[PDB]
Amino acid sequence: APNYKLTYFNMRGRAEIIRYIFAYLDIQYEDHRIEQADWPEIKSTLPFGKIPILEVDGLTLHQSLAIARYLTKNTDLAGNTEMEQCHVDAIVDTLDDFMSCFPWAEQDVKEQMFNELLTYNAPHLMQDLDTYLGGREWLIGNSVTWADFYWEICSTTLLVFKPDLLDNHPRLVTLRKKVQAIPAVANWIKRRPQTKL
Amino acid sequence: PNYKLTYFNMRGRAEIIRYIFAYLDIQYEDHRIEQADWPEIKSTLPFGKIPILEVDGLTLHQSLAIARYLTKNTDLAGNTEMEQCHVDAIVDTLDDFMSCFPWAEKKQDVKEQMFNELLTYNAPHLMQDLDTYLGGREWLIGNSVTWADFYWEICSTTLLVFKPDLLDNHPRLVTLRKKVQAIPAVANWIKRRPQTKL
Ligand SMILES: Cc1cc2ccccc2c(-c2ccc(C(=O)NCCN3CCOCC3)cc2)n1
Ligand SMILES: Cc1cc2ccccc2c(-c2ccc(C(=O)NCCN3CCOCC3)cc2)n1
Ligand SMILES: N[C@@H](CCC(=O)N[C@@H](CS)C(=O)NCC(=O)O)C(=O)O
Ligand SMILES: N[C@@H](CCC(=O)N[C@@H](CS)C(=O)NCC(=O)O)C(=O)O
Ligand SMILES: [Mg+2]
Repeated sequence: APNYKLTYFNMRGRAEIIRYIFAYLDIQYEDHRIEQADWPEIKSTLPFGKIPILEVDGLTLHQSLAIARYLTKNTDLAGNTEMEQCHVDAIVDTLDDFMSCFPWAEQDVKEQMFNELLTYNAPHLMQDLDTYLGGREWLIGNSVTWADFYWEICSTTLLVFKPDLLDNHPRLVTLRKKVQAIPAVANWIKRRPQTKL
Repeated sequence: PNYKLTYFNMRGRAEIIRYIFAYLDIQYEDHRIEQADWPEIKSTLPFGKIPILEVDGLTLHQSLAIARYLTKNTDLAGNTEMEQCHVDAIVDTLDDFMSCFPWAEKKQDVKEQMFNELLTYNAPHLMQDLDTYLGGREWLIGNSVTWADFYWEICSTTLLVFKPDLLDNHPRLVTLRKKVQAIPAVANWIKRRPQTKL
């Protein structure tokens, strides 16, 4: 077991997928949460100047999904075949693309853009996901993968700004319930610092 | 496998897939659609986006998910599991930046404004970071070319159209482009491919 140190803000955000993975695999790690106020001099120290980063035995990794993928390699979270891994990867990038469209670090242009994405794109993404899932218990294959984790994670944040997101998609709510019922995840959820984002 | 790649008639987000097919000498249908046909095809797609790759009657989407799938167990994948993490990380950093550009913006003044801000204010910092990350090494990750090297060349070719002086202070990054373009399979694809601006 190597020594892990995750660095991010005190929020779920882009680090949370890494945090679910560690919790599910029961891998001990240091969950380092920096203060908004300290982000300047921290940022200048990093190779690509962004967080989260994951230090592994003195080697600094970056890019939340590159890290997530690395940590789930050779686990039951990866998806069984090379094809399934493609589906896991595609679903995760689809969710990530959409979340990336929101101007998180913007103030009056921010509200317009949020509503554009939540009123136009969101229902379309929801319908596409529901169709893609259709009937299966999990998003890829017959067991849980880190794509299901990411669905639960991204949808939790989207529901903050659009509470009715899933009112007409009970099958996508069922997937959220299934992720939250995993004892390791339920346990993390109750223990993690409560944040809006 | 019978492969059919569907995208616009441009390099764009499909080009990484095209480079991989060329390097591995794999046959595929390079299906290029017009804008006028786009409404009719869009409703058929899994998430309404292109590129998609059809494989023996099954549809894959997401260019980098597909790129990664195609390079699994080939020499374009990282040599180790951690190198594969470095490859993904570099690819996503490139894609992130490229994704900030409003490529589909129908208001040309807004588009041009956002393009100018990203190219003069943001691009130089990313070019510095990539150059520092490369250092004196031959390839971005490990001892040999990976699809991250392909994606650097693909993305920088497009960025150089709009900012020709992008790599003026980064000769080692320009040498990396030249090495990728010199790989025979890539060299011939650059000659074969339809000549488009983007
Ligand atoms: C679950 C998830 C997934 C995301 C995927 C792509 C992009 C952003 C994502 C986010 C996300 C990321 C960041 C924020 C977010 O609130 N960012 C602002 C950064 N703050 C730093 C401290 O000082 C104030 C500004 C909100 C949401 N969350
Ligand atoms: C190499 C590369 C990489 C990219 C990575 C992320 C996002 C966009 C990328 C692009 C890219 C993608 C799209 C465009 C682009 O020109 N998009 C416009 C889309 N259509 C408008 C209607 O007519 C048909 C074209 C330009 C560049 N290229
Ligand atoms: N795709 C990257 C994005 C990294 C990113 O842009 N993170 C934000 C925090 S949510 C950041 O560091 N932005 C602040 C800055 O650039 O200073 C990832 O998933 O890790
Ligand atoms: N991250 C995705 C992006 C897919 C995407 O947004 N592609 C664009 C074309 S470059 C698209 O389908 N947009 C047209 C539309 O939304 O109608 C990928 O790499 O495949
Ligand atoms: Mg991405």
